[PDB]
Parts: sequence; structure tokens; C-alpha cells
Amino acid sequence: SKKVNVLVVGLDNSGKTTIIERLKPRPRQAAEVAPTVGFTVDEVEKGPLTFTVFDMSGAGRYRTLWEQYYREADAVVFVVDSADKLRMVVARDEMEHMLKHSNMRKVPILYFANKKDIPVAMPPVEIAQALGLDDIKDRPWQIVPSNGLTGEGVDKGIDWLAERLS
Amino acid sequence: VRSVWLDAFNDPVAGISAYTPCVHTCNLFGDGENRLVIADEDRKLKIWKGTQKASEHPLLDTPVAICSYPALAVAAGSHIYIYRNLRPYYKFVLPPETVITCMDVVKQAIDEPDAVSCLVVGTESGRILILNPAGTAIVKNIWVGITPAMIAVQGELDVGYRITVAGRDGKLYHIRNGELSQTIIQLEAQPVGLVRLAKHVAVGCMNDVVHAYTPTGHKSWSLYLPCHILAMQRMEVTGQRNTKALIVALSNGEVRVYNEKLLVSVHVSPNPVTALWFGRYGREDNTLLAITKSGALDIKMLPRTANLE
Ligand SMILES: Nc1nc2c(ncn2[C@@H]2O[C@H](COP(=O)(O)OP(=O)(O)OP(=O)(O)O)[C@@H](O)[C@H]2O)c(=O)[nH]1
Ligand SMILES: [Mg+2]
Repeated sequence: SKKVNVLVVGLDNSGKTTIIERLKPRPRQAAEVAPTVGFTVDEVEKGPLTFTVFDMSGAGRYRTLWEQYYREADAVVFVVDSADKLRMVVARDEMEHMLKHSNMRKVPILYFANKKDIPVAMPPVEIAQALGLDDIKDRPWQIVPSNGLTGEGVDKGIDWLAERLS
Repeated sequence: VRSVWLDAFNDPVAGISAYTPCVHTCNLFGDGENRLVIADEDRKLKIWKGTQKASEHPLLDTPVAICSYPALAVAAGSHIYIYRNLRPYYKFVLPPETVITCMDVVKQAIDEPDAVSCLVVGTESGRILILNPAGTAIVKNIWVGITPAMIAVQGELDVGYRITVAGRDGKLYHIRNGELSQTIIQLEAQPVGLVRLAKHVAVGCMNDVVHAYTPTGHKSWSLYLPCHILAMQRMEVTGQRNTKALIVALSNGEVRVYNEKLLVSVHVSPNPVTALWFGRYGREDNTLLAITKSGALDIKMLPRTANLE
């Protein structure tokens, strides 16, 4: 088989721990999933690839940690709460820095515009216009709406990432 | 020089007509994400959650100030209809016959955030009544010579506490641990704002001078402003930055961010700001709330990475 490194960043409460739980087998799944403390490292298999997955916390307090994995990471999944119109900019800043860093290589970035089910959700075109993804011109990137709770879209997404990771 | 802030979201058309003492954020409901509470001049009590308005409520009178002890508590006349997530809970009234000038909070013992809380009130009679951690009753009635224009609390109710009081006469008075000082500082004009900083108190007089005062009476620094003072507020970043700043907004439209003697950020709202709040609102900790004379609400946020050094 072949193993590759995927880092999962995103503001607090965007549903990173939920989105990775839908990549885990239905029996190995946790019922009620908890606010990630520090960080958590699962392994998930999808095709020829075996993902080394890094789930960070998003609360300000721990963001100082994302920088720790930027060197080894082969791909970044960036998760965004679609109901939090407020902290959209704060997401942008954190994302800008992450790209800006000297250790984060020009790897593929899959952006989940999660929580599409919420009524007030922000639509995949407004979200990427806030985050300014149109500017990102050096790496492969794609935004995908989703529902972490259900796994909806999560397939559509990881499938994409796995493609350019092969 | 430049502005340090991130521009969160902007609502040009909120209904809000209020000044600083009638604005507040707290965790009334408890779902982590904090709410903005405003006692409008509509005699309406608007509530904002995140990027949107959530509720409106009716206010019996036009309000004087609102605080929180998770229990909101508007003041008006001689009554204080302290609501509580979110329906009436008392109608505590002042024993002698009094009108309320000002109101603020005090830490009960922990002197730390999100702890037990004791409500405090100034009275036009000339008293400052500190009350119970259930708002139950007057805990220390201190009668003081002048009409209180505004007040600031630094400390803890159990450990130790110093309260600074700007009177309408243009004098600054002190009370340490329930005990009143006979130290009286004479101001240059009648006071416009009062901020608890790091190791001193900040007065803004009408002649566009901010002044820093230590409980002793030493004058640390003086800020000399190009226009007129409309707003002042304690901006308190905790963490590896740990600065306890001062934002001051002026009618020329700028909002300045002094870190002690030094200017750190200036931006300009299209209409003059009348209200300033810095704190956790939404899920982000360092957020600036402004209510302008055009009745618009502006939310700005302080990057993790910004140095105020
Ligand atoms: N409506 C809705 N709620 C979701 C969705 N995904 C997660 N949640 C809820 O959001 C809350 C937080 O989810 P988490 O996955 O723990 O947040 P996180 O992305 O892991 O970020 P951390 O705070 O660092 O743990 C929980 O109540 C989840 O049930 C979603 O897709 N839709
Ligand atoms: Mg998590």
C-alpha cells in the first residue's frame, strides 16, 4: 500500500472531527464526538492510498500548533462552518497565514464548506469569495459543500483529493 | 499608523440608537457563542446573536445602563428590572428617596472571568451600593460627597477592591476595599469616560485630553486628541500579548487604539461611533463592537498575529 499525510485545519466548530468520523468505518464510529483537545491522529484507507490524518483543534488557543505539521503535510483539508458568517474573515486570516508559511509546500487543498444543511448556510460561491480562493493560483484546490453529520459530499470531496494525491 | 483590525461584517441598517453604557455582551443562554445585548432608546431591548438580530423585547422605561451577573439587568429611574435568561427576576429598589446615575460589575472572589458576580450602583443621592452575588441585597452602602458621573471597578470583592469614581463636578474619587479615600484629584473639565487599565485609571475630559491616574494620584501619561471624545473602552487582550489597552473614538470619525502612551491602530467609521465594546462575541475572543450615530452596527476582529507592541 501507500501512505500519505493529510492535515485537517479549520476554525473552531466547523466540523473537522465530525468530517473525519465519516471517513472511519460505520462500526468504528463514535456516537457523540467531542471538542478535539490538542490534536488527534487517525488512519483511514481509501483505495491504493492510506491517509495519515491530522485533526487539529481550531480554538485560538491551539492554532499555534497547526504550524507544527506544515512541513510533512502532503495535503490540506480546510473545513468551514457555513453558518458562521461572522468569523468568515478570521478563517481567511488563519488560512492566509497557513499558505504564507515557509514550511507549507504547494500541496492540494480541499476546502469543505461544511454544514450545508443548516438553514442560514453560506453558499459555496460566497464562501470561496470571502476566503478569496480565486486568488490561489499556485496549487490545486476545490471547495465542496457538505454535511459532516451525514457524510454528504464528504465522499465527493476525499475522492477529489485522493485523485491528485495519486 | 495603520489599522490592526479584521473587518468581520457590517450592518448599515440596524435600528440601534444607544451609547456605551447600554451596550453589553454576555452568555445569557449558555450555548458558548455569545450574544450582544442592547438597551435601545426605542425603550426596546434588542438582542443580537452572531451576524443577525435574534430578539427584541419591550422595556418599561428608557434605560440608563445594562450589566450582567448569566443574568442581564437594565437600570432605570429607581428600579432595576434585572431580567434573567430571559424573563423578569426582581424589581429591587433603593431604600432612600434616589435616582440612578451609573452601574457596573465587581468580581465576587475569583477576580477571574466567568466567575461569581456582585452588581454595583451609583445613586444621584451620592452613594455606591454593592450588592449580593444573587443580587439579593445591599452589601456595602457608602455615602460619598459628589454626584457620580461614571465609575470603574478593579479587583475582587473578597480579595481586594479599588473603585474609581468620576463625579460631575470634575473631580476623581477613590474607594479601596469598601473604604473611601480622602484623596481628591481635580480634573481639567467634566468627565466623558473612565477606563480601568493595567495599573491606572483613564479619564477623558471634554477638552479632548485623556489622563492616566494611579490610586495615589500620580499622573502617568496624557493623551491629547485632535477632535472631540465620543467613546472610550477597555480593550483587554489576554494571552502571550497580555495588554490592557484603551480605545477612544472621536467625532471626526477615527477610532484610536492607545497602548499606554502609544498609538497602535486607527481606523475611521463613516459615521461617528457612540458605543464601543471589546470582548468575546461570536466564537472569536478579540472582537470590537461599534454602534454609530447612523444607527449602524460594526463588528471587527483582532488577528491572532497582530502585535500591539
Ligand atoms: N448542523 C450541523 N452540525 C454539525 C455538522 N458537523 C458538526 N456539527 C456539530 O458541530 C459541533 C462541533 O463539531 P466538531 O467536529 O467537534 O468541531 P471541529 O471541526 O472538530 O472543531 P474543534 O472545536 O477543534 O473540535 C457538534 O455539535 C457537531 O455535531 C454539520 O455538518 N451540520
Ligand atoms: Mg476537532
